[PDB]
Amino acid sequence: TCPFYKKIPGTGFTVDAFQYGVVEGCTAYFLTHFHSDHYAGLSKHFTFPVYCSEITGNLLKNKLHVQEQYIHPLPLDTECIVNGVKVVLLDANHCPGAVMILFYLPNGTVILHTGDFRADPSMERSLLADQKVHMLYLDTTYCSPEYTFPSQQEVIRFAINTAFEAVTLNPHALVVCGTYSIGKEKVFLAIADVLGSKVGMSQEKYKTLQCLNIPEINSLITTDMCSSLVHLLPMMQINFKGLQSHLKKCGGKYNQILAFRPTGWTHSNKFTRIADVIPQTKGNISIYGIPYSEHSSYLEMKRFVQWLKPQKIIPTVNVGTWKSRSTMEKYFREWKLEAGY
Ligand code: NI
Repeated sequence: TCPFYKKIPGTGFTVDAFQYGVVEGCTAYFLTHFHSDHYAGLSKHFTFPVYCSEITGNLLKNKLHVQEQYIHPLPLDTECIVNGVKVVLLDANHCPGAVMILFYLPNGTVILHTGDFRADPSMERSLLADQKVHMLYLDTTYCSPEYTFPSQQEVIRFAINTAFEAVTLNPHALVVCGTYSIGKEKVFLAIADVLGSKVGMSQEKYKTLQCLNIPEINSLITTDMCSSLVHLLPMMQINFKGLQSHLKKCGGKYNQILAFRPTGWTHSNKFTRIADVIPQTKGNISIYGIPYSEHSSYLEMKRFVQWLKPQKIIPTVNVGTWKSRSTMEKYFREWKLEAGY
């Protein structure tokens, strides 16, 4: 049964609620983004209207085979009427196709559902500038002050400079990057651009990327592994055993691997600056963990909420323990007392 924080009151709508069977009273199912914990339950046998971005709808049709007659893509930044209710989709600064949803309820209440997001000051100049929000359904993934990490731009600078130095020192080094979902494509795209290479990958991953409306993508990626010196592999293979095994398959073209694991936050962020990050090494294999986040830091989250000044917050992440719920409620009250709303 569908939990309360996935239902939008005063509407027939749910958000990211496909794993509960037929939800009583639901006339339209919204999907914020194509990540498995959020789409859990969708397939070619789904027969209710799904509302989403264009990129999410391309993934639903090609990867999950949802029939076309049930996919309702909406443009961004544009007032739309759905089942008698005004809605707007906004860019979430998460993975490709990820949105936040503004709902203008028939009684005058305004709700913002962030989906998953990485808050940014640019959101202060979206269509949010113009009006009051009563209720905020908030991605609270990193809602505690210990969660610090650098800007995506600083992380990419470190990656590009590391890869270029290594391959210039040894033209026979291969670069490998891990992945297990959409998101974080700038990591492997930026490294391949500095090296003058396309990115090589499986047919299954190439198919996924072809759904994402990335400009000039045909110029940037390939299934011909032999033509490429930046390879994508499943995240599970980014370990000394899996990398050794991969290097064997490359027919003596290469004699070294440099590999990247984009994670979110890790407790080494408590101590080490991005500039000082070092790899784990075994023989001719080095592995870097890089803190590339597609979720708000604590400070970015706090800035957004103190600007928006919502009357009520409903967290959508870390909701399963009393300790997590009490910690988040304490920070929401701090924020409200500090800013005066
Ligand atoms: Ni996500």
